[PDB]
Amino acid sequence: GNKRRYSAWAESVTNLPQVIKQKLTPLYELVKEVPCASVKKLYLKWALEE
Amino acid sequence: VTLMPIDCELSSWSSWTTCDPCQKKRYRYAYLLQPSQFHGEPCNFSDKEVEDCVTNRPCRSQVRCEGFVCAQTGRCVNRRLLCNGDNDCGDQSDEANCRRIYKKCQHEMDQYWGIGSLASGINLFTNSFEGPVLDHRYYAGGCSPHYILNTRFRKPYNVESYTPQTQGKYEFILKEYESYSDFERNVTEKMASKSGFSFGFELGISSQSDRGKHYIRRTKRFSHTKSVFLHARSDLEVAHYKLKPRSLMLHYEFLQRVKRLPLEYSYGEYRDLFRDFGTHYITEAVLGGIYEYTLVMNKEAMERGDYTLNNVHACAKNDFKISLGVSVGKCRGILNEIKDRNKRDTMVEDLVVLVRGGASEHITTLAYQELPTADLMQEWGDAVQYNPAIIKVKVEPLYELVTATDFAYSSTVRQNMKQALEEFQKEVSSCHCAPCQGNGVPVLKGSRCDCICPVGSQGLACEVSYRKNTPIDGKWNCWSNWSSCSGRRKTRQRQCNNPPPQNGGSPCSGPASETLDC
Amino acid sequence: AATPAAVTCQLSNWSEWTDCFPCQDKKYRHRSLLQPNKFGGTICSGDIWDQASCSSSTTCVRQAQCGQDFQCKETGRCLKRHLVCNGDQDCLDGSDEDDCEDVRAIDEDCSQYEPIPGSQKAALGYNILTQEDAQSVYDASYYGGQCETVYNGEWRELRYDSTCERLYYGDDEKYFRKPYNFLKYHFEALADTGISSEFYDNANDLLSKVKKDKSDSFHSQDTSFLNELNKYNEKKFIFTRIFTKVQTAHFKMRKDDIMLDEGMLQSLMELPDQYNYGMYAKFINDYGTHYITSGSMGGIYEYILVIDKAKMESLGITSRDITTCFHCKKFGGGKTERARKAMAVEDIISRVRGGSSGWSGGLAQNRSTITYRSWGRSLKYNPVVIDFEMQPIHEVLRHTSLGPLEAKRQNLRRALDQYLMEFNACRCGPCFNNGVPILEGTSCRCQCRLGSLGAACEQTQTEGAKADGSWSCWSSWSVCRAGIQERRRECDNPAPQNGGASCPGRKVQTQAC
Ligand SMILES: *[C@@H]1O[C@H](CO)[C@@H](O[C@@H]2O[C@H](CO)[C@@H](O)[C@H](O)[C@H]2NC(C)=O)[C@H](O)[C@H]1NC(C)=O
Repeated sequence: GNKRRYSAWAESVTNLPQVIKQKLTPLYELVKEVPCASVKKLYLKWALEE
Repeated sequence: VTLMPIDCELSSWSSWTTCDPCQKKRYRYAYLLQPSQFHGEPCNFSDKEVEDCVTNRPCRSQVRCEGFVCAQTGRCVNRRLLCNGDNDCGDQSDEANCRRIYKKCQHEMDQYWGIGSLASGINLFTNSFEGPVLDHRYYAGGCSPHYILNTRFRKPYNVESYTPQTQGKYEFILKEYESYSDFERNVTEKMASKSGFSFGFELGISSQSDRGKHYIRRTKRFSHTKSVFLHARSDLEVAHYKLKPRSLMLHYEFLQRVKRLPLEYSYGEYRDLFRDFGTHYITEAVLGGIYEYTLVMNKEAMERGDYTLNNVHACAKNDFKISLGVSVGKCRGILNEIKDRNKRDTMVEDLVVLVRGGASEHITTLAYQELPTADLMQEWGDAVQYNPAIIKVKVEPLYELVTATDFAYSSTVRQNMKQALEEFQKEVSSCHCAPCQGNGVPVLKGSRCDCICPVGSQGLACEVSYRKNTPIDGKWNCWSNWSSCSGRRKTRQRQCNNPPPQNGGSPCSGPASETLDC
Repeated sequence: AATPAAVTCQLSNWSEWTDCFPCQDKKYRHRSLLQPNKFGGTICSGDIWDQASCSSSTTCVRQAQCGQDFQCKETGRCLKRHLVCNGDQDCLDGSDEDDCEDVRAIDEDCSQYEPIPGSQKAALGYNILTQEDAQSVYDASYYGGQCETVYNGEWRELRYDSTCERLYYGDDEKYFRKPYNFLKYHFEALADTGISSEFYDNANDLLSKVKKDKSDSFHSQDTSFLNELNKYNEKKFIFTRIFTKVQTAHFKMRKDDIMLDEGMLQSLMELPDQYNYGMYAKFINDYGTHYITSGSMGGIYEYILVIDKAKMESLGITSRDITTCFHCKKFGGGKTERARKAMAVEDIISRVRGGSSGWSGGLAQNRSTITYRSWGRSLKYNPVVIDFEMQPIHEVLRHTSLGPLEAKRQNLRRALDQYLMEFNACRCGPCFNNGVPILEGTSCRCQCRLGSLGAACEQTQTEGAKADGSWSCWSSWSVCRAGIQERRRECDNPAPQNGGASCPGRKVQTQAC
């Protein structure tokens, strides 16, 4: 590809970047602020296993 | 005659249903037994019939609205959504007579580009948008800052996210193949013979015989085959849309049409509902554009050339001299010559191009037969941001919108929709049609069936082509009825277009037979 | 075939005047078209339909067509009263917006968005016999107080602010107000192209030569025979088809509470509940046999090129020569003949339906990246109805706000059934050489493709070519002696001239008594 096109793309990425590297945390760690939150957090752990 | 127009057939009526206690009406309907095709007569647009009734019984009042009632629409809206500075009714009732309107969204805010398309239901069996089912202009407050580049948007209440997850996949495959083969011979025969006698004795006798023969044969054969395959495709993705899972605000029109559905099951009304709004709505979609180019070239040349020659000579002279003299010269010949030359040149080309999303300028220039300039592909992909197609869709059936929050007898309506939808999938299938010729695909189009004729085919049945023979792909006939319960089963004869004829193409899809629990 | 003869257009006598319609003060009567002028000949100056002023001697008792609904003075449009003083003139009278003291009666702040351009053609009726737009069926300008808008995905339009150097897209026309009758108007940019190209070229050559010579001499005798044949055959065939279909809209017309055009509304109320063929015929002739309820908005281009060349050349010669010598005598004789025939025929049709006279002409002349791009740009501004579905004009009645109308609807159905087999193009005579018969009003044409000339396309610059048959008109219905009736039609108008296609449909038709 052209030097111009690559350059311009690499510029535009600064404004529409995507996630390319991530470190994950399990989703059940967010089960919070709800009735039976502590129980739902375990059932979501088990459901992720399933 | 080759073609024979087949007129629409539709069943005798159902019974009249019992009078609907809410609608104070009764209903009757018919099934499309046979779509019209090949310029057949179309049936009257009266597969539904309706009657009024005496109110043999009352019914439940329309579901209580705890909120404010929008005068014209009757949209039940929350009292916090009055004097809001927004129209939440589709009507000014909410804002009508407000002593003070507290503008929340004071800034300049755009709607998400094409977001209102996604509020349209789709007919999944056609994959085609229908009437609006969801109101994506209802904001219910909101006014969180959402930006794309420098442009800030106001998200609909219904939409969970609309986010510019940009991506692009190009794919280019070019395959060129050549073969030539050449064959010649040259072959020659010549024969010459002489025999003569000359003697003295007085007496004298002489004889001479002359023989010449030539034979020549030549043969030439040539074959040249030249084949080009060129498939190019661009998949561009520009935004990810997801609908909220819960508490959707329906469009007025869909709301009302639902409100008018009969409580007793009668297929005709749910059929009309699907024909207005379709069967499913879009929960999650990937928005972007497609470009796809596919060229096929076959160049086949053959030459055959033959030469045959025969030559024959005979002369005989016999002379007897003793005065006395007698002589005879006797000579004869035949020549034979044959030349035979046969040449054929055949070129078959087809191209198909396909584009979705973007501006008409770019769409059409990409629809020309030449592969595009990178510049015009840039311009097209720029313009797809603003007018994208829907590449990926995840859909839920429309009955999942029918919710007690909105409708009396919600469960009953829901179940009716399930039943109706199941019948609708049968009645709208393309399987019903008579087969096209010419490898045509019958597309059922309401009460009549259209053959989409391929590239290089023409006419109502695709019967016109200059290609003598081309592979015909197999097409299923309609799946059988449900087998009576001892287990449940269906079968498909793969018959409606025979897969084998004319160098028959692909066999039909699997399964040929489908079985289930009752 | 020699030219057919002109016929004079011929009409039946006037039907009697209808009794003077109390609300209208009009008498009506119709003729029926007994013969169009066909292959030239005197057109009728008489019209098929006539109307005259007449005082009825009786009041318009029916004038109270509506009660609680607001009825406009000029016109029977009856509006749901929230529309009165709603800020939008919902009838041509404008009386619904007249004397409105309460300005806050306005329904909504919608008017900044103008109606969808090109939405009006979806309103117009359609005449399947002539493929011509009629008068409006739908009210293309009616919103019902609603403010449904449509996102115009092509809204981008470059603007350059000289004072700033900013190069930007003007926001104008980002949305359009959707008229009430449109259920949907899905902007959706699609294109599909299809090309095929097939070349078949074959050339064959033969030569065959015989010599047969005998000499026998002492008195001298000498006999020679020659037979030679040469025969050349060449056939060259090129066919290429280009179909590029561009789409920008899908629109669908509401099946419920269709707000008829005011003119249609009036014209409809004027129809008698009793059958009167002339009245309904006039109605159909005005509003068209058919009205439309599905649409795509597009540009289309189609290119077809067919070239056939064939050359055949033959030489034959024979000689036999004979000799008797010793005085000398010589003889000979035989047969020789020579012929060449060649022909080439080529034609192209290039047609564009789409958004600019200049560029659609250019692209009809010249296919290229330049004409495709500039025509595509032009399709931004003047897209065209590229496909549509339609229903018989009478089926709207079921779907109107008015109610049953079932007397009118059945009358209109009968009238249509007649009209489609009175003004039918089949009744114009045989157009030869794949000419298309057209019946406009009381008069016929044959539209001739360029190979043909003359009133019937009958004379052709070449002497004979494959041209297809077409149906005669249906005969009259039989008497139905049983509960069943018959009708008969023959593929003889014209017969297939040179073994073109026999016309495909039914030869025989049958009907419930
Ligand atoms: C058959 O004979 C012809 C005539 O000699 C051959 O073609 C010639 O080949 C020579 C040498 O390659 C060339 O110089 C001539 O110009 C050719 N003349 C023509 C008319 O082709 C041919 O190659 C021979 N074929 C075989 C199979 O022997």
